Amino acid sequence: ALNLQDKQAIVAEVSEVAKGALSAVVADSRGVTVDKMTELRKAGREAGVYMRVVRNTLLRRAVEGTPFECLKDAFVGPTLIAYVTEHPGAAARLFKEFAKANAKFEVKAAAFEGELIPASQIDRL
Amino acid sequence: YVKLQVAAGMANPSPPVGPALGQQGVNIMEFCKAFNAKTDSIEKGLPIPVVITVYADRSFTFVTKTPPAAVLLKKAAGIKSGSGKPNKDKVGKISRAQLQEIAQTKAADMTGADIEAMTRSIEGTARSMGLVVE
Amino acid sequence: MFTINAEVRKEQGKGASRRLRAANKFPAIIYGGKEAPLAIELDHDKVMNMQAKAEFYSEVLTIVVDGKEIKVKAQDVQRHPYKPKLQHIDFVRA
Amino acid sequence: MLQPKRTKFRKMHKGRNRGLAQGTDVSFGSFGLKAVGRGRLTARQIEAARRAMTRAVKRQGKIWIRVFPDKPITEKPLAVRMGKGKGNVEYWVALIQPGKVLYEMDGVPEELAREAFKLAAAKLPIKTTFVTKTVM
Amino acid sequence: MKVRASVKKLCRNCKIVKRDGVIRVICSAEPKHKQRQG
RNA sequence: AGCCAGGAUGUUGGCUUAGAAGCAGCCAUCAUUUAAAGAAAGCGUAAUAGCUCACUGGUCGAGUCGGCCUGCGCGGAAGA
Ligand SMILES: [Mg+2]
Ligand SMILES: [Mg+2]
Ligand SMILES: [Mg+2]
Ligand SMILES: [Mg+2]
Ligand SMILES: [Mg+2]
Ligand SMILES: [Zn+2]
Repeated sequence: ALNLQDKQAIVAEVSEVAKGALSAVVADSRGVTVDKMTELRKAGREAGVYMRVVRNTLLRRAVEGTPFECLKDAFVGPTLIAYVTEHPGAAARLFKEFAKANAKFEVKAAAFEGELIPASQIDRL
Repeated sequence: YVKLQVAAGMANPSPPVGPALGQQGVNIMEFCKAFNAKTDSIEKGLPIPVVITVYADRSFTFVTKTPPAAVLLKKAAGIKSGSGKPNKDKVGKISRAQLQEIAQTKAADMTGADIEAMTRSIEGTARSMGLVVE
Repeated sequence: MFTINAEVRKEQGKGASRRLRAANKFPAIIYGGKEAPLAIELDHDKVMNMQAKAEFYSEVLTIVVDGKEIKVKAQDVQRHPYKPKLQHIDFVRA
Repeated sequence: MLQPKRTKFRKMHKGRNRGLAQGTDVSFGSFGLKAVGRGRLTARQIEAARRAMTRAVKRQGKIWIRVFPDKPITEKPLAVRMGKGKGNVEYWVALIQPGKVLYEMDGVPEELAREAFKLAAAKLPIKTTFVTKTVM
Repeated sequence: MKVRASVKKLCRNCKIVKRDGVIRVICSAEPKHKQRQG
């Protein structure tokens, strides 16, 4: 398991790619094999995107590091984060075609401009 | 949805192929001759993994993969048999140009980010059969 | 830096010591240097957890007796024959 | 099997086994089997236990046996009256008092040693414990 | 039902349960593993 | 602790064997994507498939894990 020092290092890692990423979408990752998700790590590394599955009370303290503070209620339920550090968008298009093609999970509520974009309206990004 | 490793220009023996892919509802000779006509380009004496994708209507589509890191470092180290005791005994040498060639073949087959990732995984199948990287 | 707490012993010998050990303390001694040797008692548990670390043997400790710190080093230890316990300890003033 | 090559005397007084042990400490290996109970070990028993812990380590590391069966023991056969002389020497024993260290070992992990001395202990008549070497 | 003075857990699935002042070993996996002390 | 999800790639690692494909045996036991996934802990196949385990994310919501020293008990304990 993870030491307190580990979790500290990881709040620092996700906070450091947080302050540096333009668009961040939070989704449900559940019901998916490591095959299809290694495929969203290939289409994630190819789209300039940072793909992570991180603890929710760890993402509360990593998101408290601004301006993602409106996502703390999308942290109840399984949580995977796509940070596009290079480009905005290219996460919210890829997660909806991944979620429509696999017919699994959600892609629930995202973050851009310092704001939360709801499930139906991330069609902006 | 069965996976095989079958010699390059060869198919239809009873113990290796017929039972293992044919008890799943799949044509034996259609697969045999379409796989020996697709893999007639693979070098002689290389088993090539073929992933047989079988459907509820018994007609299939197969993805022929590239010859294994094990078998491609068997042919590129010049060897026949890898080490029966790996990294204890060293049976041949594959230069890093052949690790990047076998990991461009396996770049067609892998999960690697960069040719560094795939050449380090074929580095691992180079140390797993005892073959030195030189 | 390990800190041991101790009182001077008012009696001596087999009886005093066996009583002391029944009561879950044990006797020790501090000698060396210029002064006269000092007979003290210790709380068994405390010192058994302190000597649980090898540092205890190679380091200068501080023994507080009557509010007074003497700086010592571990010199020698008698242990009970089969039990995990401490029979007695020599400290040399360091 | 252990037994003195040659002795000054052939037979010996019964003796009493009293007091505590000398050599209660681990002078060689990292680990030890200490004797908590009190009694004689026959040579045969020493043999068995040694063979067990040797089995356990898969013939790794190194073992010492810190007890030797020097005292001769005597027995009269069946259907024999009293007196008529001292009995013949059947076997050897070592007299063990609580605190002694019979077996030492090193060149092996802690866990493995705990298990080895356990399996060796099963073949011994005296209640025994596991000790670790201490600095000083 | 092996019946003896020494009873253990002979796999991960074994369970030590005392019924009526008797120590027992109940297994999910293995009927050979059922043990009663006595 | 229990419930939901995953437990992948090179790969069927080499050797060997009619077959060894994590899972007869011998040896290496690396690296990738990774939240996590051992060249796999047990069951399984002719060899495969398959069922779980190690490990992780979700849910839950406050204690919990196993050693030590001891006090008194339990089994061990069948006869005219
Ligand atoms: Mg007296
Ligand atoms: Mg003596
Ligand atoms: Mg839990
Ligand atoms: Mg009784
Ligand atoms: Mg009866
Ligand atoms: Zn069982």
